[PDB]
Amino acid sequence: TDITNQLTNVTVGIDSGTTVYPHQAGYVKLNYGFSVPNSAVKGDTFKITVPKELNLNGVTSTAKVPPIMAVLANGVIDSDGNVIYTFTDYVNTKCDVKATLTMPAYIDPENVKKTGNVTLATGIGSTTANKTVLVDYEKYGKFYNLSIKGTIDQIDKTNNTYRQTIYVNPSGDNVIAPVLTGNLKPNTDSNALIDQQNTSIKVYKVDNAADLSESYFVNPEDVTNSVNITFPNPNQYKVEFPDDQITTPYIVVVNGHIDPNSKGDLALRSTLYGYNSNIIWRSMSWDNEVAFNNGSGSGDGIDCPVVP
Amino acid sequence: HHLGGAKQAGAV
Repeated sequence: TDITNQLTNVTVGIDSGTTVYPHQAGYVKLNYGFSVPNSAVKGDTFKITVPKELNLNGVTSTAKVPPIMAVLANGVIDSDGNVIYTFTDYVNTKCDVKATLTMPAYIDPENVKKTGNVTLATGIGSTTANKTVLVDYEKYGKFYNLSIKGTIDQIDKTNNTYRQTIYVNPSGDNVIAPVLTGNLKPNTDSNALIDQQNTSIKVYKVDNAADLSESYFVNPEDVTNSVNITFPNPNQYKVEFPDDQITTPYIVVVNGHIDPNSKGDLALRSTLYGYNSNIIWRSMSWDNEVAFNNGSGSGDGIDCPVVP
Repeated sequence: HHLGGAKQAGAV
């Protein structure tokens, strides 16, 4: 049975700052507390509502919700993105059961494509919480006529893959003989494996910077074949783009692998090299890093009465 | 030569 509505003493809340910076390791915490009906038995359920503006995975390909520990309940994310918890047999014998739960949640890149005010709401049954925050994706990086910014997604730790989206020349500058390299970030013990058999790169031409996401969600003019992609040094890729200039942005999507025996995390550096109109050679670098977070849940009950 | 960065959060 679904016992969502028979939950009592329900409280809900959202913990975050007033501005969230999804590209500076910002996230939010969804908090919940409730009493469970003594009449709860194993296999009973209850549903948390999670809004479209969030997901529970962020940079990671999927997420697990915290089992609530006393196991009091096991959770899964449904196809709407809401969370269903199933009660264990713990409720079969325990009374005055109570529980609290926290889940980190992340600004969903596809539903929040631009910087602006977002009102976030979650809840359990009729008990809801809401918060309105500014989602600030901030700015791409720039140095003379060299702009660049990149973001990671879909870190899959089952399959050891990652994906990285880079905007080259998001600022629409003229670059003469532009070159991009993709590297590990020094001294991180980075777990990226960047080579011919671990790394596949695609590159897209952009007509109008305006068609680009601030969130870096990308819906993939493919110009992969018109460019020269090479693996010139250990754990480094290089992308070489008729007149030796570019005047538009480019999207570079990298489908790579990680090393699960590596002692560090996914930590990446991408560099754009190019001349300006004065024929000076410069470079602009962009680091990409990650931070992982977990939620937790716990409950308590007492022995139900026994007639004496 | 110059340098910026992003960091992103995600589920364990």
